[PDB]
Amino acid sequence: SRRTKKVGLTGKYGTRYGSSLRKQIKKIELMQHAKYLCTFCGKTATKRTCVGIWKCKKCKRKVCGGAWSLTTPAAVAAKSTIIRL
Amino acid sequence: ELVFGVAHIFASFNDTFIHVTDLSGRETLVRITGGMKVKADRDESSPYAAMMAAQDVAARLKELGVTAIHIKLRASGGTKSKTPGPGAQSALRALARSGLKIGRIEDVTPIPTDSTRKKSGRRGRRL
Amino acid sequence: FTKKEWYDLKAPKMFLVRNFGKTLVTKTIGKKLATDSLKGRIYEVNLADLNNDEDQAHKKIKLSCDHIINRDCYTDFCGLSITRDKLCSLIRKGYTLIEGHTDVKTLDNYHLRMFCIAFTKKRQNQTKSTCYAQTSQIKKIRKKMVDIMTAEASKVLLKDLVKKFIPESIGKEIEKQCKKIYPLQNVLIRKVKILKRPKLDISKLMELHT
Amino acid sequence: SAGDNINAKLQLVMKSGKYQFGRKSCLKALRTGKGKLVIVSSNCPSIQRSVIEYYAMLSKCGVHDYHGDNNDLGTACGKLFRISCLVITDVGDSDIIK
Amino acid sequence: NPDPVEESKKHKLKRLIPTPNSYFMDVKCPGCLQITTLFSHAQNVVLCGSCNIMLCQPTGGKCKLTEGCSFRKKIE
Amino acid sequence: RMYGKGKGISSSTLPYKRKQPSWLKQKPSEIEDAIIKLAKKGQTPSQIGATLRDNYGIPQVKSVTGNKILRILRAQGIATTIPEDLYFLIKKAVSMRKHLEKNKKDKDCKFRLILTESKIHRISRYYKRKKLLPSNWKYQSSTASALIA
Amino acid sequence: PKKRRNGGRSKHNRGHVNPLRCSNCGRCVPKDKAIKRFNIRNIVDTSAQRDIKEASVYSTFQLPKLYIKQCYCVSCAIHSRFVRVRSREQRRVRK
RNA sequence: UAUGUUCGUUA
RNA sequence: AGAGGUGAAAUUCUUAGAUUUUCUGGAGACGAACAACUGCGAAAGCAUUUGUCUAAAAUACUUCCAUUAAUCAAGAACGAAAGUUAAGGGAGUGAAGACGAUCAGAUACCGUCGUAAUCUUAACCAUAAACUAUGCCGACUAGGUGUUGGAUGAAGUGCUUCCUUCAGUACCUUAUGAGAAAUCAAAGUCUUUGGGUUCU
Repeated sequence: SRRTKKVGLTGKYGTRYGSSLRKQIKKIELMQHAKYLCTFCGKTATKRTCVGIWKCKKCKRKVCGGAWSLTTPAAVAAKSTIIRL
Repeated sequence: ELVFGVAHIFASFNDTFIHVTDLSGRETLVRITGGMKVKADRDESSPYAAMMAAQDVAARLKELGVTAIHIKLRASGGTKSKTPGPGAQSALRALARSGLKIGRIEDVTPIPTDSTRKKSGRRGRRL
Repeated sequence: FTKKEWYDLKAPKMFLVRNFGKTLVTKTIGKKLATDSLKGRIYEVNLADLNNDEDQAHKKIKLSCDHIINRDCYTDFCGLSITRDKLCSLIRKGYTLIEGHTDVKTLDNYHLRMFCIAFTKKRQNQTKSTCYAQTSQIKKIRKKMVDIMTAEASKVLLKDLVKKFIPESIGKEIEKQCKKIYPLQNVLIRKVKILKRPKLDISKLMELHT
Repeated sequence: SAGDNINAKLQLVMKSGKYQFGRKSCLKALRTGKGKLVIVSSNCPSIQRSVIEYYAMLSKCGVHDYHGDNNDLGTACGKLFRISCLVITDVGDSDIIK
Repeated sequence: NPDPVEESKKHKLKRLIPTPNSYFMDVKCPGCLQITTLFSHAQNVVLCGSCNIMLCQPTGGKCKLTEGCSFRKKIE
Repeated sequence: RMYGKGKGISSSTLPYKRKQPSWLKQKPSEIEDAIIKLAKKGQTPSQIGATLRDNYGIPQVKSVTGNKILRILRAQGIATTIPEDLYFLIKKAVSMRKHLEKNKKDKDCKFRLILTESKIHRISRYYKRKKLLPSNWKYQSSTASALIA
Repeated sequence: PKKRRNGGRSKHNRGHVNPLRCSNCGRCVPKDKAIKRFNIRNIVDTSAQRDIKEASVYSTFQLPKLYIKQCYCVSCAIHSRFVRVRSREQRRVRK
């Protein structure tokens, strides 16, 4: 059944640290532990290995990404301007 | 021979700048405004102050050799007010009576295509 | 001031007077060469005062100092713009005004940004109040006017482009091409501005002054 | 509406004609020459894509570069798995020939 | 008096007795003498039978047709 | 109009003549074969009727043959498992969802997607109230993309 | 009790109209409600016309006009007498 | 387009 | 040698060159004039160009289905401004605040400055005189002036106008219609009281 009303994955922290701190760390651990879409194989199986490294479990190929998500909006826009030319 | 300057006239419901420069705008010949003509901390926008500002700018231009003037009108700015102040009337009036020749007249008041917020709130000035 | 002295101003050979006025400089004493104090000076000169005709009094040309020899300065085209009073006269309620701009490079490797304006015409038997155009028609008109801009500017040098600014060949052509879609009254190049110019060549400046 | 047209053509092909997806089946089909047209997804690994087009030009068969990846091609074919490679053994009542 | 109304043709569609404003016609291109049926307010491009020539461009209404051809109503 | 405003009385009005037009010397022994060929070549009945009307000059299939086009298409087993309008609404919803997964800020697209999904559910309830849809048909928004078939 | 049928503004088929700012006091006023006067005036009075047109060159020089196009709030327009109070019946007359 | 407040309760 | 600014001033800036003139580069916001008793949108709202994506509506249809519909407690999506959270941005304006004035006082109106905010992204909040103070669907009842978008038919010069019609959107007149009246073509067809429905 539903085990926590709202704390989600931050239930591991119990009552320690502020609720705002726990909520902020939840909002990014959610995307840190997510599985992203591997554009090389098309299977959503790329997970973070270390802080900036993302490896696909299928291709075994790894890319440099954000600290907590496979891509970061700044670099996404940056690449897009280059591709426009 | 007819040598020309450009008289930037600035009338802004306060003092009236009469600023005669060369054609390029740089290298100003004489600027008088209206503050130095009346010593009443006011009346700087008065047509009398503008007339006295112009009828000595004419003398200085005559001494400097400049004999014709291109009038270039300006009304405060893009956010304050678009109509030239009271002294604009007597500015060109006295420039015409001065005896120096007059060429093309243009209104170069800065008109903003934008709408940068003007002073006072959304309720305006209450006085 | 006493230490100042006069200089004469010259205009390119495609105009009429070729001598549009006077400028003055300060002392030439080093390190102020009193010629770098002239170079890069822009003069707003009326077309009426350049060609002795009242018809073109609504246009002013920007002429930029480019070379000093002895006491007379030579200058060159550096942009044009219609006068504020004429522009404000062309705008009336009950009509749609279509504005277009483009960036075009000439064979002389001159980069210009040119802005034209146009308005719709009432024609005769309309017996209505408004000459509003549909947005699709406005878009087509703007595309056509921008195409004409780039077409009759990228095939020429700078000199002949300026030369055709005087008789407004661009405006007549835009009228001719847009008559088929929506009748337009007075359309003219509102403003041409120089974005980038090649490195100065006193040779080429002379081969238009002489 | 640039790729929607071929999506519709491909959907009609699945409805009517007979086809085969997968590297091994595509290679077998156009090695035996039975292939008519070959869709390659934009995601196809480069070595596989190049071997496929070399095979197809040897056997004189057309190759179409699908706009989408192997997920989009998989859905476009009506399946719930990735495709990345498709051969049409015969066109049904589809104008995909031209 | 609404029963014997006679100028209901100029009325809007779905008048006293609803009736389509469209019809069908035959086309004879001079020098072609082709026989084929055409729909007023046609919605897609159409071709001839004897010699292929464009006949009418489909618009929001009765099409533009061609500069020539003898087109005759099919009504009986 | 289900959503929004506007009556929009634009429509097609059938003629009073319920019978086959007298000028039509053609015979209904092959009109159904023609529509069958069209459906096999791949065309939905809504546009089959239109191409029949324009390119064949045989309006009102119901008048040429005493049966309607989807009915005879079913009688030949051609008709698809998902009807015309339900399938078109599904396709539109799929396109909207594909646009939305890229543009999360399109509130207007989100609103229209909700509206078209409501229409999908209403129409689906009707069609499975008739036996024209299996009782377990649901329109999963996750699987609709490939559900088009 | 509903002084005016149009509510003192000219908004229909519309939900929101972007405001402009009064030329006199600077108060925010909806554009469809503001009192707008396109003011086309001579640069100077007729006497200064007469004097400039003789002290000028070209012997035909025409004085440029001034296009101001002011917009005022209701209070400023009434105070500056751009609009009168008007009687109840004449309130409906607009031209 | 400077400033200019107030008027005890009842009948 | 003053400039700002005002009802008049002062605070403020200013020989270290203010304001003013001209040019170049950067920055953020905004998108005038056109621009309307005009358009679009469920409402909030939406105005520089171009491209892509997406949706809607009207019109036309001898195209398809055939009652699939109307309104809806619960529930859901969106929901100005302000406000909150986190990064960025930060010109102009500017709740707070600080001065200068005005006044009997003035913590206000006026002026100089100015923090938050205003802008972007990602989340909240769920409220406005969120107003046509007028719920939604349907039918009927009248003339005229307009105007927006289609469609039909007809004619000065392939172009341009008129007629009819549908769908918007206003306005004016009229009521032996209504209303307490203001007023209302819906707020009418209500003691001659009942088309359906929700909310208060």
